[PDB]
Amino acid sequence: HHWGYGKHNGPEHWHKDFPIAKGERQSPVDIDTHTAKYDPSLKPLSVSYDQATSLRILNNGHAFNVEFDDSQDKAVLKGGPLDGTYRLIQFHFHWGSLDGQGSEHTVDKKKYAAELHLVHWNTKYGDFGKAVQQPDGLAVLGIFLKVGSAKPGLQKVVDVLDSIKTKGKSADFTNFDPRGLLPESLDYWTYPGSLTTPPLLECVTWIVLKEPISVSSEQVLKFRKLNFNGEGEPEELMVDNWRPAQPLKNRQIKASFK
Ligand SMILES: NS(=O)(=O)NCC1=CS(=O)(=O)c2ccccc21
Ligand SMILES: [Zn+2]
Repeated sequence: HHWGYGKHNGPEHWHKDFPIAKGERQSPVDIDTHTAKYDPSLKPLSVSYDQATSLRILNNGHAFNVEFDDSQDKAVLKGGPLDGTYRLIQFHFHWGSLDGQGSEHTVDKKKYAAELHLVHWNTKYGDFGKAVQQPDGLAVLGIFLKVGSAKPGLQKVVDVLDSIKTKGKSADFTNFDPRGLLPESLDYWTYPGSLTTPPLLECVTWIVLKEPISVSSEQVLKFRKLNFNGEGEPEELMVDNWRPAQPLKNRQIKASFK
């Protein structure tokens, strides 16, 4: 009876095995654009992905992860609200069964069709496992996806999904350049939060880009053909693998733009 996104093991049930689900800085949250405040102390955000080395892609029964070699500073995020260097370890998406839902963060309650999470860990902690024991151990760069024109840089990902249809399957996935998933502007909102899937650890500095990327209906439709179940099991389409917005509580969301 492991956590998932169904009626019986979904978001409303997570608190039983992971009490921190009702914690003080859970994610995602709704971003009230009018209440967010421009912060002049934010340094410019630096996304340096030119040396990124992707390794493989895996369906873990919740989403699919594109994993990177994080044994050296090859793809890093720095600046903005961060102190130090954060190394890219993997990226994944959360999407819906329909275009009107799918994102985890919302903007003035508006839901996008999907959301990309590029996960990074603070290099001062030595590794991912150690970073998730720290309040500033992780930085996740979130990018909204809306349905419109196709995103060329996402097609390589789309085309390999047929090979990892079910839970547990993985495939070689080298030379994928994450720069192809970035919108033009780096304007963003930032707030302290958590992982949005169990263990829901509160170690994340969230950086959510204001500008969404556009993906085609055909690209998102292929995400929805994936399976939550393992091979040879009854088919449960992988859709709506998003956690709804959580209480903001004692937090202020800062904007990098006026
Ligand atoms: N939506 S989210 O971004 O909070 N989730 C990310 C996540 C959760 S994890 O601890 O399974 C893990 C292991 C390795 C790399 C990333 C992750
Ligand atoms: Zn995520």
